[PDB]
Amino acid sequence: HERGVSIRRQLLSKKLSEPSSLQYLPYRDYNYSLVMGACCENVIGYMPIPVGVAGPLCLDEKEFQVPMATTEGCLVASTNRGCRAIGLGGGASSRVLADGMTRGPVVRLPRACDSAEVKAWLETSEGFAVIKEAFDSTSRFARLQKLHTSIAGRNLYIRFQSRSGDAMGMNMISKGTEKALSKLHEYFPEMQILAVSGNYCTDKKPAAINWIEGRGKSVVCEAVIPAKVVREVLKTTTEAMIEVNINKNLVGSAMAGSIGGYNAHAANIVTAIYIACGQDAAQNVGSSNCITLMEASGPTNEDLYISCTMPSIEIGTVGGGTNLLPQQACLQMLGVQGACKDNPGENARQLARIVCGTVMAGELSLMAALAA
Amino acid sequence: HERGVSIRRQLLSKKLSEPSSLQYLPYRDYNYSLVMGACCENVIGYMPIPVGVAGPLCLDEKEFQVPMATTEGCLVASTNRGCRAIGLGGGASSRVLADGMTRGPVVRLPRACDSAEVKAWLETSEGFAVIKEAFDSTSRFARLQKLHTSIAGRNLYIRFQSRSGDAMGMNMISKGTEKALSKLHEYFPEMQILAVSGNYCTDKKPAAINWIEGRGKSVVCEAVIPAKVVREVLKTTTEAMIEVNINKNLVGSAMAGSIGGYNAHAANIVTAIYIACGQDAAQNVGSSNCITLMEASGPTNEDLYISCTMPSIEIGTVGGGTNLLPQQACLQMLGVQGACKDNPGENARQLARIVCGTVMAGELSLMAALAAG
Amino acid sequence: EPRPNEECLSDAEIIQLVNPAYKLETLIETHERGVSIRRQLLSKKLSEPSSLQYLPYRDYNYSLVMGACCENVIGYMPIPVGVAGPLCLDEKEFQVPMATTEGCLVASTNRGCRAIGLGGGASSRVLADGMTRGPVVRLPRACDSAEVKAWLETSEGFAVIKEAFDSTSRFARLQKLHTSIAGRNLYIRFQSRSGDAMGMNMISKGTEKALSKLHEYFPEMQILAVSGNYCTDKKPAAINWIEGRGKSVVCEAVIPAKVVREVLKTTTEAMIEVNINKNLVGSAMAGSIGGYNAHAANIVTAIYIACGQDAAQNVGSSNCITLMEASGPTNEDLYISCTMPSIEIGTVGGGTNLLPQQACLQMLGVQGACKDNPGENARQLARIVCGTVMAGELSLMAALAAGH
Amino acid sequence: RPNEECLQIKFLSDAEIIQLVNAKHIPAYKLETLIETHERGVSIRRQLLSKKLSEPSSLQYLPYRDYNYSLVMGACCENVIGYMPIPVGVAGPLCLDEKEFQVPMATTEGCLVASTNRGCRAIGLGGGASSRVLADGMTRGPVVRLPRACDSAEVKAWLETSEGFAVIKEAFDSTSRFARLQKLHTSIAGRNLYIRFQSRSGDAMGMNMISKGTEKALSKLHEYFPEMQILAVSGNYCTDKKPAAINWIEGRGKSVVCEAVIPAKVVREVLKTTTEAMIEVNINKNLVGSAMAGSIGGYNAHAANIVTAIYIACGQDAAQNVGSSNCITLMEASGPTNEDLYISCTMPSIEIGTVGGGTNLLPQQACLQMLGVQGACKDNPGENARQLARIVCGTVMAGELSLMAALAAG
Ligand SMILES: CC[C@@H](C)C(=O)O[C@H]1CCC=C2C=C[C@H](C)[C@H](CC[C@@H](O)C[C@@H](O)CC(=O)O)[C@H]21
Ligand SMILES: CC[C@H](C)C(=O)O[C@H]1CCC=C2C=C[C@H](C)[C@H](CC[C@@H](O)C[C@@H](O)CC(=O)O)[C@H]21
Ligand SMILES: CC[C@H](C)C(=O)O[C@H]1CCC=C2C=C[C@H](C)[C@H](CC[C@@H](O)C[C@@H](O)CC(=O)O)[C@H]21
Ligand SMILES: CC[C@H](C)C(=O)O[C@H]1CCC=C2C=C[C@H](C)[C@H](CC[C@@H](O)C[C@@H](O)CC(=O)O)[C@H]21
Ligand SMILES: Nc1ncnc2c1ncn2[C@@H]1O[C@H](COP(=O)(O)OP(=O)(O)O)[C@@H](O)[C@H]1O
Ligand SMILES: Nc1ncnc2c1ncn2[C@@H]1O[C@H](COP(=O)(O)OP(=O)(O)O)[C@@H](O)[C@H]1O
Repeated sequence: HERGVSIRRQLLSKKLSEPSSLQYLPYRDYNYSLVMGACCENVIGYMPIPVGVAGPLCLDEKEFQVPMATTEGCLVASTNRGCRAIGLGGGASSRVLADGMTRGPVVRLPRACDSAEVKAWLETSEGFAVIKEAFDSTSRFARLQKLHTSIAGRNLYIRFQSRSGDAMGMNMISKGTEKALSKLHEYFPEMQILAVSGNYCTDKKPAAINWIEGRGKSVVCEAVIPAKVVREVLKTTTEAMIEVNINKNLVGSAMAGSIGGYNAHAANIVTAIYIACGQDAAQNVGSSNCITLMEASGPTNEDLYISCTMPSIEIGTVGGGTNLLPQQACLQMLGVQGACKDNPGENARQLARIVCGTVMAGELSLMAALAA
Repeated sequence: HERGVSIRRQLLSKKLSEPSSLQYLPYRDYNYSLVMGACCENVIGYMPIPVGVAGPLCLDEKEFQVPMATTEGCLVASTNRGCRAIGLGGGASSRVLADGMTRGPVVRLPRACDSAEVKAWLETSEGFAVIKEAFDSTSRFARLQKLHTSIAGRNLYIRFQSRSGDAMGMNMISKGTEKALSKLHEYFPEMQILAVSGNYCTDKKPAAINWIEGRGKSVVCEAVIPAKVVREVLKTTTEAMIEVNINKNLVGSAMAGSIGGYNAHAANIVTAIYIACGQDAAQNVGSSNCITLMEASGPTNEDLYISCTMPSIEIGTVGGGTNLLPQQACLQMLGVQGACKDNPGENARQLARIVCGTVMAGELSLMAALAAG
Repeated sequence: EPRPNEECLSDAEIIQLVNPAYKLETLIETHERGVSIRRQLLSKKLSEPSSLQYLPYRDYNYSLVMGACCENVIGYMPIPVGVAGPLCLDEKEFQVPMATTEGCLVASTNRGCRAIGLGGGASSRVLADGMTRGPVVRLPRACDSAEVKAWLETSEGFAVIKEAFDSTSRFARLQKLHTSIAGRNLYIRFQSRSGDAMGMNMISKGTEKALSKLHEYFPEMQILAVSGNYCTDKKPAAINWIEGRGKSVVCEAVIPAKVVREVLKTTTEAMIEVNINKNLVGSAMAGSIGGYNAHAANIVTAIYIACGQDAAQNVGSSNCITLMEASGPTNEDLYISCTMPSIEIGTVGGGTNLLPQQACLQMLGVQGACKDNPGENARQLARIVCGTVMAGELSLMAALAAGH
Repeated sequence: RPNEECLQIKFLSDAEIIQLVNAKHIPAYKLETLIETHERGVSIRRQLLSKKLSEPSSLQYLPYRDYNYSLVMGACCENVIGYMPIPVGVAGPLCLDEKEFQVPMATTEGCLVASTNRGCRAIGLGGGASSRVLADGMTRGPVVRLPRACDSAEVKAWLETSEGFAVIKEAFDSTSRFARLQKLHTSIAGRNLYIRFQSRSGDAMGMNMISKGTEKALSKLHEYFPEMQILAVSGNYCTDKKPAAINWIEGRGKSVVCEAVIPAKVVREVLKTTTEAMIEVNINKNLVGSAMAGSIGGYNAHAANIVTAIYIACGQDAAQNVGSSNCITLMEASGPTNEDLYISCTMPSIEIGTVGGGTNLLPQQACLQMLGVQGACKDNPGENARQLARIVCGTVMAGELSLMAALAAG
């Protein structure tokens, strides 16, 4: 494998204006067996991304050391300060509210009257039952939970929402969708399948549907930071924090015309954790959706109550980049690497809770720096 | 020193539920001098991301070999197929339509009548001059182009837009914003500066303002793919490609309630190039905004015309992750590493054009795969 | 002539005596007199005392208005009503009343109807039906609101809620619950049928009973507002576009090439190019959610005002995506469809209780309740609205394409 | 008389004219051109329509007599069969910018006027409200296409040069003494170019004037770029009568802000609640709730109710309530003990006018006169329309206050 990468590098070198540029791009002593035929093509090396650690993050009575891969200065230090504030506040609590990856194909019928007939059929328990039967027959973990349909004339967009064990689930859900569509075509032979993804999923593009209905894991996290911790650790006050949160995260985002971006920098934390843990970094587009809320709490309204709600965290602990060793090391640091053998899907849910809690730590710290 | 990283890892390991977790996380023989105190803190190692190459991408009469860092199978191969189709079609053309990073702080006055007065003041050629003077004094490259202000009662949101040479510009623009706001405060002492970023920028969150007014570089790219190339390379037809594009990228995205997501997978290409080239990957949120259009072209309407328009590519070739050697290697592969001394900003603009062109190659290929069945 | 107050009648005497204004009917002889007295009192307060000379008020039936549709009444505003049709829809022919002050709107809609008629008519289908109300409640902690969401998601939890909700009316039938969390806040979207009524009052009453029941199981729950903007009523919202509100309807027709050329004065190809670049691409560039159409709001508003609907509901009722494509053997005929997911409409209650508005509803054959099939009149009216919108879209798009 | 002898085409009976129409000799819509009296044409159309209805007497209660159709015909409506009376109520006085207004509201929604009236009372007892017009400019957003994206990029660069803009501005402004092309916002989508023209329009809402200026400006632009194709005078980039982020962010028509402080005592006595309760409802409903619903511009309780009622009463285009209703309502604890209520309403896109369209009808002018803004402001062109926009924003704030208080009360 290594020799093949060396040769490809040599061939590529002939096509560059600055062939000496490759000298600083590492490639030696790396496990390419796990990469080939699976994670990347035309490999010429690897890009090292610095990994820092923030923690301990006291979440649901457990302590986590969160790995973060980034090239942005202050991010890890800031997130670490947020964790500290949460720890001194007795820790954070989280809950997974929903779980289901989606795929939203588009099909078309000769007339809108026909597509309406198909939608009505898909809404009967009998129609759902046969579609679920076809969808689920593709893999052990593919378990269809619900369907959401929407028509545009003779076009019909069908959003399939399904469980997928500990996997992020796109390949699995796509395979299930394809067989369900084949089955639907048997019931409606005049139906033309236009695209397995008609952007109704919605995958890797901002979309109100993900914000409102959720995609992947929907999670909520919360904590109460004592007034003394707000002053001594965050170097500010509860009142200033609340004023910034409302006018930045709520009013500011509204003025900017944001759908799902009611937070300070959830995307920084999501991206850093995703890269470190072998997730699909491009999914930061929808996985970053977040609304951050803050209120005065306690005896004299001097304590800070904070919560972060993320309805569409697209994540997994098996498959894709999580198959690589360095990435598995970071997943193991968190205790969620691979399949949860006793209860499939539990490692992915735990990782989603960790992401939401670290986002909250990051929000706390940046808002405090903005307020101060 | 590297021994610092080794000790941190050792201390860290005793706190883990599986103390051998760190075994496969590499850390040795990496230049931490450029990382320490600049790109990351509490360093325990590095995460290798596979880098593949797609090309040549025939763009504006030049040929590029595009590095892509990803763990997603088929992405590089697919993008490479798109490049091939474009090359056989005579190449692609691109134009940078606008350039300016932004920062949108929020300030507040005692009353809305007062904030309305500040808005009117900032809209006069005189008021703007004073602000522009304070802003531009922070840097040679920081040149304020304009202001867009919005009121929500007594709150005033002010969007500062400025060029920044070849740097992405966040730090530069933020520093200029702070000096400009301090000057503004001299004229309106009752003004309270609530936050240097009031989410009106908008940075790293989806926002209609970035889609409509742009942020960073706004770029358009286009190409015509011959009917023979569509059939032989993309394995489909122009008519099928157009039908999928309209019903997926336009109608589908509209049904999903998308603002800026009128494309197939621009985010895949943007993220892969960003990680390879030392950009801020979290900026994929807004940098991925894209509308992909396709239509029939030629004598018999059998050729495929395609265009991708990206109004908010946040990118740079100097500063941040671009200071690291491996990342500079990828920037050098493209011929855009560092500052362009004779024409400040030209390297960053060229990188933005390359990103838009590679996104178009990726769109072509995925749409063909969707259409082909 | 006005004699002392203790002795007090004439207009001057009542006015002299007054100096509530809004309580004039509960004091004066008839309805028209209370209004007349209200106008005289008001005139004194105007920089221009004779402002009201041309605001009509006489010979109007205020009995149905007082304490039901409007307060502090000083008269009525006449809105011209025109008719467009026949609209050939689902093998029936409709004469559609349109109340507007916008020139060319009725004439243009009438031309669209003509093109549809010559094309063999239009077909429509009601895809969903259910008015909503989205209150916001709060628990002490997010962990508690998460528990409430889960309980509401159980078949037994939803059962008790539905029973309480359904107990408020015979027409009130809870179809589903969409719950959304924001920290310790819980937004609950109740969706239910409501016979032929638009349903706002009915659904609000049912929501109040349902929340009271929910409070029995979760005493720490604080009901913040019966409407937490999650409905969403009278504000643009992605939730209405994606999940629907009121009636979701689709309509379609095929216009022959000859009709496109001779009636619409354009070509199928030009019509399609304008539709894609205006209604799809243009709306996307403007950052629209639900506004993928040319002027659905013009038609919706005109029909609403004529038929006694809540005109303010045009905000969400106007959501529409208009699609056009080539059809037929030669591929030169024009296929058009309009999809409107959130038409908020009714044929009983509110403004539909007034006689002039009932006249327009009767013109369409949908006035009042449908005793044999509850909800059928409201569904028919929704189909008529969608079909008239399509007629209007056809005509405006043709004008834009041909430069008229 | 037979159809033939009826070749006298006020000398024919309604029955004879109806016979001609049924025999296909006359199109029903052209009735006004043949009949020498507007109300008679309305009368005949009603009779023709009756015979087409499943219920022939359904028009009995639709009024049509004694209405001035001369101002309507060939201007405001076609195929007229009568008029629809909408009840008009009054809310006030609205104490705004040291003036007192009696606001007419046309509606069929119970409690609306009473509620708005209560909000006005709270504002009055609080010392009144203040407002400011932040921007003014109607828009039109056509879409044109060039052969290639490289060409559309060139046209965009050209329009951005001071000299390229001057030429376009000259052509645009030549259509009216009230037209003043303030700015151009251009957006590219491949080879398509969307150009948003923005200009003042005196006291008119301005759609007609701005569309005429745009048509002239594009013709001029075509002289410089003959390869350019004008696809549609409106490419939905305006944006007119459809929800759109562009109107929310850049404004359309008049952008206005209004504010007031309601004393704790007034919140209790008039609104029957507390400042704390009202703030909790406002944040969780108008900000958080609207965010959860995926709203762009709908950060308010019921601005659309007030906008629609005033629009119908004053002869505005009611269909424009779609974008004119955009509003963000903010409430904040004010005062020595955080018990007084600060409130503000910001509406960036109020599309309104006091001349032209429905404002040409007499009953509508009566309502505009009640407010003191009817017609053109001779002394300061545009001032009447700006004053009406301020009144709308202030009445919306009164309505928001009252509904939020009712929601907070239970
Ligand atoms: C308890 C309030 C709700 C449920 C309601 O029925 O109050 C009605 C009846 C009693 C008092 C009222 C006062 C002011 C308003 C005109 C209001 C109806 C407003 C309605 O037309 C729009 C809302 O639905 C928008 C929202 O808040 O989502 C009206
Ligand atoms: C607006 C943030 C200010 C001006 C800034 O430069 O702070 C930097 C330098 C000093 C301290 C910091 C602490 C925490 C963060 C990692 C922060 C950078 C955050 C940035 O990556 C995203 C924001 O721009 C989003 C926003 O608030 O709009 C970072
Ligand atoms: C979505 C298409 C199908 C189902 C799929 O899995 O094809 C995979 C495997 C085979 C070939 C491929 C070629 C090009 C792409 C990199 C593609 C995966 C793209 C994915 O990362 C984002 C899409 O889901 C976006 C969308 O279309 O909504 C990839
Ligand atoms: C938009 C076309 C131009 C500028 C215009 O004035 O045509 C007028 C006059 C001549 C013919 C017409 C035919 C049909 C319509 C009722 C139209 C006015 C439509 C207007 O009320 C909303 C549009 O502006 C929405 C849009 O297309 O963006 C009307
Ligand atoms: N706990 C688990 N959850 C999900 N998939 C699992 C698990 N354990 C093993 N697998 C397997 O791994 C695969 C899922 O990964 P992958 O093929 O990359 O698809 P996806 O894109 O859905 O993650 C399936 O073949 C499945 O059988
Ligand atoms: N029917 C109505 N018409 C107009 N305004 C009303 C009406 N009812 C109430 N209001 C408004 O509400 C305010 C007080 O209402 P409320 O507290 O219910 O007492 P009351 O019974 O005296 O109206 C009044 O000052 C008025 O502005």
